[PDB]
Amino acid sequence: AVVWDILDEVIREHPVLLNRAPTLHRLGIQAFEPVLIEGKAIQLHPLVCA
Amino acid sequence: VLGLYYMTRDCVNAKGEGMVLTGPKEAERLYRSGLASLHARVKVRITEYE
Amino acid sequence: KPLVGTGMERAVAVDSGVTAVAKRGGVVQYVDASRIVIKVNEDEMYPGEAGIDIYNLTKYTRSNQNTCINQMPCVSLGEPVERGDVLADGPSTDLGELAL
Amino acid sequence: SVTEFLKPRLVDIEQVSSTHAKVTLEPLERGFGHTLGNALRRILLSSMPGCAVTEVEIDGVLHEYSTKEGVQEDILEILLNLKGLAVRVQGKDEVILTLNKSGIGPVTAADITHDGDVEIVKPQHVICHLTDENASISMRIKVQRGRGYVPASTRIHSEEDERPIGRLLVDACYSPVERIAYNVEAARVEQRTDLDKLVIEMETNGTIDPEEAIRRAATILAEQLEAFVDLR
Amino acid sequence: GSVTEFLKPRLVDIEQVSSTHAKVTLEPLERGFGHTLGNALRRILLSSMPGCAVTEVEIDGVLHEYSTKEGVQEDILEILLNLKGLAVRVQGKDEVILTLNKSGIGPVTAADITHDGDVEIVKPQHVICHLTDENASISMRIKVQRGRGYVPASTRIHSEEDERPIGRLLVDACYSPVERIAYNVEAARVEQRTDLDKLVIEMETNGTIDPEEAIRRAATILAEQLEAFVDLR
Amino acid sequence: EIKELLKLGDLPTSGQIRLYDGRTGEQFERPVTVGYMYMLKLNHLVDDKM
Repeated sequence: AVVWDILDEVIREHPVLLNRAPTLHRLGIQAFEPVLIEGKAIQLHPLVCA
Repeated sequence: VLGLYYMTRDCVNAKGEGMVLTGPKEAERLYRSGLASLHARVKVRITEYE
Repeated sequence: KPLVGTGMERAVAVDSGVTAVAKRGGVVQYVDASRIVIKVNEDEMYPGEAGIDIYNLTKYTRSNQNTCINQMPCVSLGEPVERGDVLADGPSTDLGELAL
Repeated sequence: SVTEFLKPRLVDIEQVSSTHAKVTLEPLERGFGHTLGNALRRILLSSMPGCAVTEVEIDGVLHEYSTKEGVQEDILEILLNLKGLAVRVQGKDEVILTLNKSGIGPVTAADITHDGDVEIVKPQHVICHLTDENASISMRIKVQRGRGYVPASTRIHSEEDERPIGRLLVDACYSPVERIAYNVEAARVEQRTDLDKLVIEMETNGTIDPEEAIRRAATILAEQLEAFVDLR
Repeated sequence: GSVTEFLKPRLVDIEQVSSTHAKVTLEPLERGFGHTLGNALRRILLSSMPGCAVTEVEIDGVLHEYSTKEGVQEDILEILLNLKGLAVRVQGKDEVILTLNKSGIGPVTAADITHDGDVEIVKPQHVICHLTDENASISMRIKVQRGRGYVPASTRIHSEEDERPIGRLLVDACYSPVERIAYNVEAARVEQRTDLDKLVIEMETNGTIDPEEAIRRAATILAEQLEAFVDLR
Repeated sequence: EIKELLKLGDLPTSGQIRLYDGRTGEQFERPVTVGYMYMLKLNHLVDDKM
C-alpha cells in the first residue's frame, strides 16, 4: 500500500508528454498532468483528441 | 456541436411558450422541472458587461 | 447463432474442418464430451464391416493465434443422423451455423 | 459486512456568499451519487414549500399591455421585479400588502406597507423606478404559502373570471432555492477506486441558508420514507 | 392549506404473478414524489440487494476446468456456466456446503442436490449436466456464501489465501437476486384528492428474495443515507 | 416486410421507442432507435497492447 501512496505523492504535479504517430504538426505532441486511473487505457479529453 | 445546435434552436409552439422569466437561474429551474421545452420563444431579462 | 444471417453460413460451416460431419447416416449409439459413437443404418453400411463409426473430438488444443479450439457435441442419445449432418460444434459454430 | 455500506462524512462546505454554497461529501458507494443528487434536486425544485407573491392589482393599470406614466419601466418589468422579491410570513398562510409612494427614484421594498408578521429579506431590492414625483405608484400585492413552483398559465383559466379588472397574475416561485447543481466525481479510499464524491452547488434567496434547505429536504424525504423503515 | 403535510405511502397491496414475477403497490404519494421515489427504489434495488450465490466447486476425478470427466455429455466449463445461474435460498447461515452425487444415465438437474434444512432451491428443474452411462457417476461439492454486488474471481483470489488445493475450482458470483425492475405512476382517487398518485412496481427476480422484504431493506438503507445527510452541521 | 414483421411483434412501426434515462429517471424527448446488433471481439486486447 505504501508503494501506491508514494506513487500518488510523487506525481501530484508532474507533466508528461503524449504523442501520436505520425507527428504531422506541432500539436502532435502535448503535455498533460497525469491523474492515476484504474484500468489499462489512457483517458483523454475530447477536445484534445479532435 | 450536436447538443449545442439542438439547444440553440427554437420551435413555433412549445411547452410554456410565451412566458417571461427573470434570469438564467429561472430558466434552468423551469426546464429542469420540465414545465417548458428548450425551444420556447420567451422573453428574459438578461444582464451583460462590456 | 446471429439473429440476422445471409444463408451462406451453413455452407461455410459445412466446408470448414472444425465441425465433425457424419460421413454415413445412422443412429447415435453413444455420446460423450470426448467422443461420439454412431451406429450406421443397415442399408447404408459398407458390406462386411463392423458398422460402428467413432469420432474423437479434440478438446482444448492451441490455435496458431493462441486461441482455444474446443468442439462440443450437439446431439443426444439415439437421435437419427443422416448423411452429411453436423455433429460436433467447433469454435464459433452453433448447430451447423457459423456464429462469430 | 453485507449489511454495512460506506456511509459518507460531511467533509466540507464553503459558502461562496450568504446565498452561494458548495457542499462536498465523500466517499459514496457506487450509484448512490447520482441517485441522491437526482432525488435532492427534484425535491428541492418541486416540493420545498414557502410563500411568494401571487397576484397583483394596480389602480392605474388594467392589464400587462396597459401603461402607467411616471415610471420608465412598463408592466412586465415591474412584474418581474415583484417575482424577484424575497418574503417570509410567520403564522399567516396569506396576507395582502399595499405599496404606495410618490417621488422620483427607486421604489424599493422599504416603501411597502409593513406588516409585523411579514418580513422582506432584502429591502435594498428595487421594485420600480419612478421617473417623476408628480406621479405616484399605488398597488396591492397578495402573498400566499405554497409548494415548489407554478406558472401563471396553470392558473390561467376561464373558470377564474372571478378575478376582477386590473388583477394581474404572477408565477408563484414558492421554493426558496434559486439554483441547484448536483455533480458526481470519482474518488479513491484504501485502494477502492469506485467511490463517489458528491458536490452540490446551491444558490438560494435570503429566506434561509443553503444548509438549512438541504436538511429540510432530507428530513422531508426521510419522513415520507419512514413508513417502510423497519427499525428505530 | 396543510402546506407542510404529506401523506405517507403504504404497501397498499402486493400481488404475486409468479415466484419470479411480482408486483407491489405504494399509495398514497404526493405529486412529483412518484417519479423520484420510483427512480430511487429502482436504482437501489438494482444496486445492493444481498443474495447467496455459488463460489467454489470441487469435483472428484478432475484437476482443472479444462478437463473432461468420463461419461459426461457436457464439459466442465459448461457445467460451471450452468451452475452460475443456479439460485439458492439460505435462511440463517453466511456459508453452506452442498454435496451432490448422481449415478447412472440421466439429466442431472438442480432437483438432485442433497438439501440442508437452512438452504433450498427455488427452481429444482434447473438442469446441470447429463450422465450418459450407468457406471459413470458424478460427485461434486459446492460452497454457497452470502454477499452483495458482483465479485470477479481475481478480486477474491487477491485475498491470496495460501495453499489453495489444486482440485478446487472458483467461479465468479453475481449476488444480485433481482433481474428486472420497472415502475409506473397512475393517478388514483384517495381522500377525494386529485394530486395523489399510486406507484406500481413490477419486479422479476430469481425468486429467492421476498418482494416486500427487499423493499423494506432498500428503504432502510436509503433512509440511513438520508439521516447521514441530516446530520450535516 | 420489415414494417410488417415489426407490426406482428406488437412493436411500433416507426422502429423508434421511448426511453428513460436511468441516472435521471427522466423520459427522453425523442423516440430512439433500439434494436439488436451482432458484436464481435477483435483480438486486439489492450492488455496485450499496453
